[PDB]
Amino acid sequence: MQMPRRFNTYCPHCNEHQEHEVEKVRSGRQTGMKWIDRQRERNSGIGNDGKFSKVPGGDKPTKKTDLKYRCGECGKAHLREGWRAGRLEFQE
Amino acid sequence: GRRIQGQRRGRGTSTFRAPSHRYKADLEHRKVEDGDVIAGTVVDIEHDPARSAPVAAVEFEDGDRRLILAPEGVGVGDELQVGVSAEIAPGNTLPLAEIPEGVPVCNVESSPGDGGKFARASGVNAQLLTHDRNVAVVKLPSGEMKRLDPQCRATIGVVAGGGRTDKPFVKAGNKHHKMKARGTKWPNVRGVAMNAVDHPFGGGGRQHPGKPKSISRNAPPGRKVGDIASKRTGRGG
Amino acid sequence: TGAGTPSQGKKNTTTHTKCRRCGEKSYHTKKKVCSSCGFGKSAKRRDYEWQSKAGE
Amino acid sequence: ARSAYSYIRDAWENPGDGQLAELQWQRQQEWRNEGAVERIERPTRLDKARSQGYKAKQGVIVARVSVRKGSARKRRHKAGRRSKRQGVTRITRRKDIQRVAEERASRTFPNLRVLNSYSVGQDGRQKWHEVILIDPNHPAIQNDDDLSWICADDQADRVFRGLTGAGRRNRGLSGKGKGSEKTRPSLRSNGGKG
RNA sequence: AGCUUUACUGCAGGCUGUCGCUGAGGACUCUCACUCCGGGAGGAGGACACCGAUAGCCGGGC
RNA sequence: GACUCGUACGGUCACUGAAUCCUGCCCAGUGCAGGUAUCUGAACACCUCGUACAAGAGGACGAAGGACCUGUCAACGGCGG
RNA sequence: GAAACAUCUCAGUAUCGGGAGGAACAGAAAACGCAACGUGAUGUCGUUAGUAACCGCGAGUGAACGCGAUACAGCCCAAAC
Ligand SMILES: [Cl-]
Ligand SMILES: [Cl-]
Ligand SMILES: [Cl-]
Ligand SMILES: [Cl-]
Ligand SMILES: [K+]
Ligand SMILES: [Mg+2]
Ligand SMILES: [Mg+2]
Ligand SMILES: [Mg+2]
Ligand SMILES: [Mg+2]
Ligand SMILES: [Mg+2]
Ligand SMILES: [Mg+2]
Ligand SMILES: [Mg+2]
Ligand SMILES: [Mg+2]
Ligand SMILES: [Mg+2]
Ligand SMILES: [Mg+2]
Ligand SMILES: [Mg+2]
Ligand SMILES: [Mg+2]
Ligand SMILES: [Mg+2]
Ligand SMILES: [Mg+2]
Ligand SMILES: [Mg+2]
Ligand SMILES: [Mg+2]
Ligand SMILES: [Mg+2]
Ligand SMILES: [Mg+2]
Ligand SMILES: [Mg+2]
Ligand code: NA
Ligand code: NA
Ligand code: NA
Ligand code: NA
Ligand code: NA
Ligand code: NA
Ligand code: NA
Ligand code: NA
Ligand code: NA
Ligand code: NA
Ligand code: NA
Repeated sequence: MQMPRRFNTYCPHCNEHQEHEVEKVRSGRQTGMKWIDRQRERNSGIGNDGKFSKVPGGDKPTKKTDLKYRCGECGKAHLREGWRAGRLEFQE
Repeated sequence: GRRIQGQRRGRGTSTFRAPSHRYKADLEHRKVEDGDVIAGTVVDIEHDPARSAPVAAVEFEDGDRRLILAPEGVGVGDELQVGVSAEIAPGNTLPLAEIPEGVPVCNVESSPGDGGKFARASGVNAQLLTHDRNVAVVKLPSGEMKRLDPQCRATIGVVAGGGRTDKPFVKAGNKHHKMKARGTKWPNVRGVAMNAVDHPFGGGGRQHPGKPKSISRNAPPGRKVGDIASKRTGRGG
Repeated sequence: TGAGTPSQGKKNTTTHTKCRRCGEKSYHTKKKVCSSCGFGKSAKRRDYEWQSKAGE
Repeated sequence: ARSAYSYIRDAWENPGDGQLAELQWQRQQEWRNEGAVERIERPTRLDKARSQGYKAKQGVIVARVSVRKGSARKRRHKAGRRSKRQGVTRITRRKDIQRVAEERASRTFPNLRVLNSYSVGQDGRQKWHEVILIDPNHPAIQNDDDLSWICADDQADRVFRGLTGAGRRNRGLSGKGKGSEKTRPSLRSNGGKG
């Protein structure tokens, strides 16, 4: 479906309707310093490594909407539920 | 499965060993401080069980009695010589350096003093080609050009018993008897005729290899069978 | 040839014999080792924990 | 002022630089051609020896023991083993090479008891340790107020029971507080969890 | 349970880089460790190889 | 340590299975092997960022191997609509 | 066992190798860390507690400091001279 790059709507922060801008959440890079990263190194040795020996799952036929709503005045973004959509394009 | 035959071999049990206790003499060149003054007389010509070829008994000036890798034409009475100054005739042993190029040689040393390594089977012979203050080029019986120290000693002539391979064994019984004098398990069963458990080629409803016969060099023993690291197979092309 | 009764006939070889060290007829006169006490193999006496129940 | 010893010790703080370095590059050549256990008249590292209990006296012996380097020389499994126990290569022994040397030496001298040991270098494939042993039966020692303790019956085979210095350290008994819950008073008493 | 394989996961083994042993003056010389031949004298080789450690690949041989 | 008191007229690994007349075509896939501009290719050391250090992120170089190319069927096998 | 199974669990158990004693081992802090103006070698018992901690964060696994007791004990070299 098509979707407006910008539009009016409720900003949970300002607590009043304002022009938000919609962006697609870009994957944040990892530091490899989280506990899970440590436990991987720690708990991996000879033979099968248990949970650490598993591999990537699969894909759903369609993914849900992963968007960021940015307030046009305070610049503070907010998240919303997503909806299944084969393709999402922004208008303007 | 079970270790394949090639694996039982390594263990060195009876079945796979050579009846050493029945072998005559570890044929190796004599040693001479220097000078070359050494020489002995051929006393007899015997049959060497280990090589199915004749070997000559010799008594040296210093009363030393030993068997020698005999070239062709060496008869009793003959006088052989072993040293830097040894004459250039068949039977004599001397460093490649002193041997004239173009002369057929047998029982050549790899490293000077090792007592002989190359060319020692029935009728084979190496070939001295190039001389140098550094390297002596010998063309081994396999057709390969071997670069050797001109100090490596070797015997003049070709090994005795040549042509032994010309007559077929004709019957299993003749192989049997020969085989019994070597470190070899005989007869031979083809993998393809065994059970899957016993060999990578075993199994199936009919006899055939279950994979391509050409195995990788990096293959582990137990799986390395068939055509080992073949650069090619067949006769065509 | 049956592996049974008929193959019993050739059994006239002597192996295990009265042991000089423990007195048991376990000395293999061909091996020169006692299967019971270990005489011939071990200076110490042949003994294993599995000769009785674990908690005993 | 600095003692003579201090110089011997200061030299070994860096066995790869200076004279000691050249010394080693030489000695090993002969050590390599020696046996597994070679009794030696004088300790190579006098300061260290003296420091560990050594005394130029009767009943006090010294021997250099050679032990191979690396992980455990292990045989791969010949029966069912879950992936965790299928290891061979990375498995290592729980006794450090130095404790292995102390044992191999003591076995060479069935009448003596291990007092201590110290390292004397290593080449590319082996490590050498000099072990100080003591004759618990020589009166020269039964009367030594600084060593007669090693004569008591309960000090018999002390190395094979890990009562040695490197023994106790290797048993993880160094700390008297945190981290020694499973080690003191004994590994076997703690259910072999240390 | 035995057996198979491009089933899952691992383990040997082979190949290969790297670190240590290990030294003098991206290609090169040397000799002194180390290796090998030699009865020895000495010869070949040589900081490689072997061995220890690690990394990538192959890996139903298990 | 066996082979081996052995040395290519050797002995290892496989297939076929006396003699006689013969043994066509296929290298695409798989296997083995050789080559390789370029691509891909780990760890150590090295460069940048980060941290008074460190974890960590990135770069440069690039082995075997793979991509790609070639050889090979008395190599696995194939010889149709 | 985990209602399969690979980490985990059974378990540092079974079993194996080496060795001491009448008991062994431990032991006079590079401790503790109820953080203190505090405790004061070490075993062990009761408790702390199925707590903290671990774990396909599944099934399961699992201490310590302290406290109350038992018994009490503190010393010898290396080196300086
Ligand atoms: Cl989206
Ligand atoms: Cl033959
Ligand atoms: Cl002892
Ligand atoms: Cl307290
Ligand atoms: K299990
Ligand atoms: Mg693992
Ligand atoms: Mg021989
Ligand atoms: Mg033939
Ligand atoms: Mg035979
Ligand atoms: Mg056959
Ligand atoms: Mg059959
Ligand atoms: Mg198989
Ligand atoms: Mg057939
Ligand atoms: Mg067939
Ligand atoms: Mg039967
Ligand atoms: Mg106790
Ligand atoms: Mg089954
Ligand atoms: Mg040698
Ligand atoms: Mg299997
Ligand atoms: Mg047939
Ligand atoms: Mg279960
Ligand atoms: Mg479950
Ligand atoms: Mg547990
Ligand atoms: Mg604590
Ligand atoms: Na851990
Ligand atoms: Na088959
Ligand atoms: Na002893
Ligand atoms: Na532990
Ligand atoms: Na079965
Ligand atoms: Na093809
Ligand atoms: Na091909
Ligand atoms: Na179950
Ligand atoms: Na099951
Ligand atoms: Na787990
Ligand atoms: Na309190």
